[PDB]
Amino acid sequence: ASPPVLDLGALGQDFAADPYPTYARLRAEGPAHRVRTPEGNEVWLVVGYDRARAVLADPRFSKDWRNSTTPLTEAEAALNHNMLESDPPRHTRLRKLVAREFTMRRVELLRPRVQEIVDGLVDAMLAAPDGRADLMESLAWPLPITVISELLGVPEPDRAAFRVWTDAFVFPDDPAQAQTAMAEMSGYLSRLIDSKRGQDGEDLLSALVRTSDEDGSRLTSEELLGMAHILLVAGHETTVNLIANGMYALLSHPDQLAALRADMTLLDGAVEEMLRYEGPVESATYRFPVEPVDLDGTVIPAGDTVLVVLADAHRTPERFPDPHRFDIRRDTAGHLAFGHGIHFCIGAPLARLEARIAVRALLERCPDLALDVSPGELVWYPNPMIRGLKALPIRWR
Ligand code: HEM
Ligand SMILES: CC[C@H]1OC(=O)[C@H](C)[C@@H](OC(=O)CN(C)C)[C@@H](C)C[C@@H](C)C(=O)/C=C/[C@H]1C
Repeated sequence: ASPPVLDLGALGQDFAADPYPTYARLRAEGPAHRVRTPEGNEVWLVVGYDRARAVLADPRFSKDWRNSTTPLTEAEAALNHNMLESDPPRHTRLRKLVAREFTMRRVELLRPRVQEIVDGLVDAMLAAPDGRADLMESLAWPLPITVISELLGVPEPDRAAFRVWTDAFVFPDDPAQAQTAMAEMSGYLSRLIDSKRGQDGEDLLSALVRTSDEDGSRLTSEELLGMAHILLVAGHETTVNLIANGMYALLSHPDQLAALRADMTLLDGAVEEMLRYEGPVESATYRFPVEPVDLDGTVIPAGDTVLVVLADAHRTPERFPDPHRFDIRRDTAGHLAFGHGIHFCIGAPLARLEARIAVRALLERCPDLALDVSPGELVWYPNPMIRGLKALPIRWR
C-alpha cells in the first residue's frame, strides 16, 4: 500500500464531472486508499461517512506541516501559519483573534448590505434582453468576493486578481502556474498589509495589522499574512462554488425547484441539501497522522498526507438514505460540508447568509428560471479537493 492504486488524473473529465462512482467503488473495498491526484500529489483518501467524521475530529490527525513528511514548497511556506494548518495551541490563539467577527449574530448585521449586493447583481443580470446569462459570471462569483473584500478591506480594483489567482491554485494548468499564482497573491497581500499601517482603517485587515504591531507574540507578521490568506481563499471559491453548484443541483431537479418556489420556508433546508449533495469541499484540507493510524487493517504511516473525502461521506447510504436523490426536505443534520470538530468552518453563518439571500433572490426574481445548457456541455474541475464548474448558463422568461 505505497504506490497509488489509482491515478485520478488519468481518469480524465469523466471523473471530474462525476467522481462519486470512483469513491463508492473504493469505499466498498475499504476506508483508506493511496492515490495520485490529477495535479500529481500522492495522498491517501478516506471514504465512508463514519470513518470520515471520525478522522475529521481525531487529534491523531494533525494539520501542522511540521508533521508532514512532504515539505511545503517555498510559496506555500509563506502562507501556512494559519489556523486551518495548525493544531492547538496555535490554532486556539489564532481562531480567538477573529471569532467575534464571524458569529451568526455579528454576520446578521451584514444582511442589508448582502441583500443590497445580490439585488443589484440580479437587477443587472436580468437586463439581458434575450433572457439568458451565465449565473457564475453574474452572481456566484461577484457576490462573495464583494462581501469578503469589504470585510477585510481589499480595494475594488484589486478584487479581479483573486479569481485568477485562486483559479490557478484550485485547477492548476501545471504545477508551476499554481506556485507562481500563489507567490503573486502573497506579494499582493503583503503590500496590502503594509499599506494599512498608520492609516487608521476600520476594516478587519486594519485591526489585525494593529494587533500584530502592538504585540508580535500575539500575532506574528507571518500569521497576519496567513490569516489574510485563509479568510480570502477558504471562503472564496468555496462560497462561489456553493452557490453555482447548489443552483445547478436545484435547476437540474425540477421537482425540487417547484417545491421550493411553492413553499419558500423550505429555503434553509434547500441550502443545507445543496451543501450535502454538491458542496464545494469535495475533500477536506490535508491531515497528517502523528503516529501510524490503523483504519480497519489499513495502516497510514505517520506523516503521510490524508484527504477526507467529504463528498463520499455524503453519498453513504447507511447515513443518508437514498443518497443520490437531491431532496430539499431530507434531514441533512450531521452533513460534513463545513467539517467537524475544532476546525469546523468559521465562515459558516456568513456562507449561509450569502447563499440563502442569493437563492431566494433568484427564485423570486427570475420567472421560469432554468438551465440553458445541456448537462454534458458543462465543465467541472478535476481537483478532488474542490467541486466546481466553469460556467453556469441559465435562462428565464
Ligand atoms: C459554502 C462556503 C464554505 C464552505 C463549504 C466551507 C467549508 C469549510 C470546511 C469543510 C472547513 C474545515 C476544513 C477541514 O477540516 O479540513 C472550513 C474551515 C474554515 N472556513 Fe470555511 N467554508 C465556506 C465558507 C467560508 C467563509 C465565507 C469563510 C470566511 C470569511 C470561511 C473561513 C474558514 C476558515 C478561516 C476555516 C478555518 C477554521 C479553523 O481551522 O478553525 N469559510 N470551511
Ligand atoms: C476548506 C476551504 C479551503 O481550504 C484552504 O483555504 C486551504 C488551507 C488552502 O491551502 C493552503 O493554504 C496551503 N498551505 C500549505 C499554504 C487552499 C488555497 C487550498 C486550495 C485547494 C484552494 O484554493 C481551496 C481551498 C479550500 C478547500
